[PDB]
Amino acid sequence: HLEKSAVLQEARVFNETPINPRKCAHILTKILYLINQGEHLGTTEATEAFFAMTKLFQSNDPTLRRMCYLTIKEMSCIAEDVIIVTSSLTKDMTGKEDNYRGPAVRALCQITDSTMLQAVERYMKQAIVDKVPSVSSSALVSSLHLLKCSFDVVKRWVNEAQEAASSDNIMVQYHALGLLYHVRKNDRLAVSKMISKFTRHGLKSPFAYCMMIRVASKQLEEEDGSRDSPLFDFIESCLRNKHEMVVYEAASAIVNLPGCSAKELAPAVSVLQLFCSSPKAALRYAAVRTLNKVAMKHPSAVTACNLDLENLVTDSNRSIATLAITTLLKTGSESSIDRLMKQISSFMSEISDEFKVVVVQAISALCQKYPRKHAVLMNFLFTMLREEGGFEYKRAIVDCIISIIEENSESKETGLSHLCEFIEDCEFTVLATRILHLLGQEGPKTNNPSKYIRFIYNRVVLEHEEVRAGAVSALAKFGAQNEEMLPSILVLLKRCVMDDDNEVRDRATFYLNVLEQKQKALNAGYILNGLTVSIPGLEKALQQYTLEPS
Amino acid sequence: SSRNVEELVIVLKKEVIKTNNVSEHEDTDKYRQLLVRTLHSCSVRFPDMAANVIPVLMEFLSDSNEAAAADVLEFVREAIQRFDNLRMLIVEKMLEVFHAIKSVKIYRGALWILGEYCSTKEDIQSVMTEVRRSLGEIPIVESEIKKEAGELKPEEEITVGPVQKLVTEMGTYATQSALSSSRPTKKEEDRPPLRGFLLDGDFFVAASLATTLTKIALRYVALVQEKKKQNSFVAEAMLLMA
Amino acid sequence: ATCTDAEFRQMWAEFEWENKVTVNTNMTDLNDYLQHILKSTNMKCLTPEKALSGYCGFMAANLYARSIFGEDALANVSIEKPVHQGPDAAVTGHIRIRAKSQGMALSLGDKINLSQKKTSL
Amino acid sequence: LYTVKAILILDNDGDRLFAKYYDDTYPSVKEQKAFEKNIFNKTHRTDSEIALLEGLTVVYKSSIDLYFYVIGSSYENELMLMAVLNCLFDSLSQMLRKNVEKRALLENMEGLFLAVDEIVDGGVILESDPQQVVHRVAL
Repeated sequence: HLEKSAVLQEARVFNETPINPRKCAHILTKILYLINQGEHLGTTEATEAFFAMTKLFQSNDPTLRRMCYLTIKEMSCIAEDVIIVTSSLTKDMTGKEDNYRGPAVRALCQITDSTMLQAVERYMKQAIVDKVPSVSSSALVSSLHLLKCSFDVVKRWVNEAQEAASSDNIMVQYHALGLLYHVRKNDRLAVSKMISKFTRHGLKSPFAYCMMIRVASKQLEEEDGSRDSPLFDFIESCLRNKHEMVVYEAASAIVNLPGCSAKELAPAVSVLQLFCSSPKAALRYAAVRTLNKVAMKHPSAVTACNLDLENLVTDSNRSIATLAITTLLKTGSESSIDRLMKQISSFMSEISDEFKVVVVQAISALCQKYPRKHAVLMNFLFTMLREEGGFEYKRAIVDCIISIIEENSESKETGLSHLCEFIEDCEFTVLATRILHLLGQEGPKTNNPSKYIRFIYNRVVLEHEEVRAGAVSALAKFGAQNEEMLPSILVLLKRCVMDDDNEVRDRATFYLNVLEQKQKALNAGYILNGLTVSIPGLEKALQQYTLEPS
Repeated sequence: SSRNVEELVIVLKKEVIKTNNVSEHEDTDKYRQLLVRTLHSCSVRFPDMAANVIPVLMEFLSDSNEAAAADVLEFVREAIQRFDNLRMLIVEKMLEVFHAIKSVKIYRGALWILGEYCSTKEDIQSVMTEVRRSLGEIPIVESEIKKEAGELKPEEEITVGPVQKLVTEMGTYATQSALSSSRPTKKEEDRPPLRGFLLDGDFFVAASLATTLTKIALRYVALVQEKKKQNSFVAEAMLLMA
Repeated sequence: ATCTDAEFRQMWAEFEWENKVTVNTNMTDLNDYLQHILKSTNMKCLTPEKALSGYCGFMAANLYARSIFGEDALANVSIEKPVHQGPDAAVTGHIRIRAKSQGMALSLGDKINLSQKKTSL
Repeated sequence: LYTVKAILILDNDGDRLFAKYYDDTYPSVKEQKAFEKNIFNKTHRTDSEIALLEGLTVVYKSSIDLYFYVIGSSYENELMLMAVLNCLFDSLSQMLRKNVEKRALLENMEGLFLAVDEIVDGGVILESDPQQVVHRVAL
């Protein structure tokens, strides 16, 4: 839209005599536009524009005042001698009307630093108590920013902050309780007093409930001195107000870590609280869930199941379907795994691209996470190899192989061997590296290595350096571990492929010379099974968890 | 030509990447690399070409993009395996572009030249060390540095790390740990089979032509002759695709 | 129709041949039952994809045909004839098969077992 | 104190007609635009009050040539976020004196900038009452 240089420059006239509220306000709008449209200010011109604007604060017009608040915050850090604007902001801030009140405190407090903290306090105390949400909330968020510059000034405001807390007005309360918790904190106990005061109350403020739930979620029994229960009579453990997010947050914490135990009018150990909200619209997403629950996610899992499972199967909408998979995943557990695996199998049919990779990873990942046998995990890992053939990667060769050598290795190599029949060079560097690494390392007597060798031999020709280099070194280790093997090593290595390419040659010259020429003290030593280059954890399963409902 | 070799070297000199003309250089790494290998295969074929190839290869390097050096270093290092202590001269040129780095290839190749060539030079702690504490992509770097870094003459270098510091380094880079060249970039090796261990065992006689890395480095795996694709690539890289 | 190693290789790459079966009576080499049967499902055993030695030496045939079915047909017959202390399944061969949508792949897979008819009226 | 991660009002490509970042996670244009393109690609051509992108619940709506965004946490739900998104749509409409399209926003770039800052303040929900925002802002 605009050019940052021209607009930053023409702003310098304010610094002199011209104040023209219309022109300057426009020029300011343009600054906000340069940022908004996406541009970056030049520092000299910015510094100049900032000193100029402060003159403009003399003229009190509500649109010009507004421009001035956003522009000084954005230009504050890329400007010098900004301190002059504090006075002008205080002058504005005391002026009655929400346009000035709220927006000024926020602009002022952002620029304000511990020296300046003292100045804003009278005006701040007046602005915080307001049940007019703009002035009070802006002043409450403003105080949060100020805790950094100077803690002590902000702390004095705890009384005004508390005063706002008593509102049932959603903003004034959300901001008031949230801010207070941050402010008054010198020990757990004083914050806990602040929370108990509001705690017995059936708010109509969902945001306050939410911010507070978080403070509350841990068992607090020192709220306002002491009390005999972790009790929260505001939805956290109670269900005084129904509204699917608040209900979900509260229900997952309380069930197996009581914020209070179950009440007839407020389940808080029982699985119920989520579930009564569970059949719903788009809204259902919070409601349908789970997490924790008594004693497991599984009795819980059954309720909600109709909802999560029908959307997940039906909707090939990304937005719905994602909520449906996350919701299935949540109602899941060790038990649930039979059900979870069929659904996840089914899911890729709706969204099949990355989502395909993810379901074939998920079915394996779930089998590793939630035990349906380690073998089945390998069998799923074969299905992943089959379906994608390339969205397995390098980290997969290391993870599959390490995981495999817990039990599967003879089978895995063999499966891999079959899998290698796929596609000669589009199968990728990685599969060839897996059959190669596994055939090298196991040294098949489970199947004849000759199929494996014949399969790998073709793949190497037309695939990347790293695998061809891999293939010579593996062969060498394969030699040292099994005597039998040496004749195949020689036909393979003399070839222009497994040696005498580039990287492949260098490694080969070394690996070959050590096997061929040298004692093989070194070769022998080197093979301890013929293992991978690193043994990490089991990476796939967490990756897969986030990746599927994206 | 002589066979094909003579006129292929001339022809390759024109095609392969330089600082001379930027109508014959390109920042796509495989094509550049292939072109280095085609020029270089002529030497492997016929001797006369070795003498022509090495100075042209140094011009290839002079481009001084991370990648441009990289491709250059990768073939020339193969040529040295063929051409034992004949390309001593190149090492000093080859180090130069090793410092600005964003790729694997440059590290691999450079570490191999500088490594094999150590008797000739004495720079090596200084050159290697900027890279060893620099980043880019380093998987395959490990493999190539592992067999490579110590080599040739036991104590014939020194800048603040003699050839022995290099063997120390060479071992750390392979899979060990050691303060030397301000630590290596990575240690964890390339593709699963390769590992550190063979070379770690090795360097019986510390980076010296005997029966160590140096031996391997100054020798070429199997037969290497002609354009039968044994350290060769079979004519000029562009004609071959067809 | 027939292929050379380059055409076979190109087609391998071109479309998948992961599909395999193991066919009994592939105990024998490429030349004997397997060629004759493969011939009748208008196929032919051409070039190799093998890598033989003292540990390796499955017989490998690269097959081709160009079926009047809108597909080609290709396969590799690997004959698992022991050249190791641990064979796959001993004598027998696993035929890795394809066709262009693998609708003739299957024909290759079973028509390399057995095949004979006679009457004597 | 935090609900809203960011607010974006995007054309039907995901490019920045507007975004104002109530996160500190996008200040540079390249990344602010990337974010915008990212959220628009998931959420768009499937209108609901839910989307899950980047592990965060994204609440969105649409108009003729814009998709309107609130991104917030996913420990919540659509409805909490939706109240911000409804304010965002509504307040801009009443403010500009015309419904949110690319044309209304461009028509009054100033009304749009000011109105959004009143709705979200550094990721806390400052205001959510459309009426309040509009009176609060002066064109």
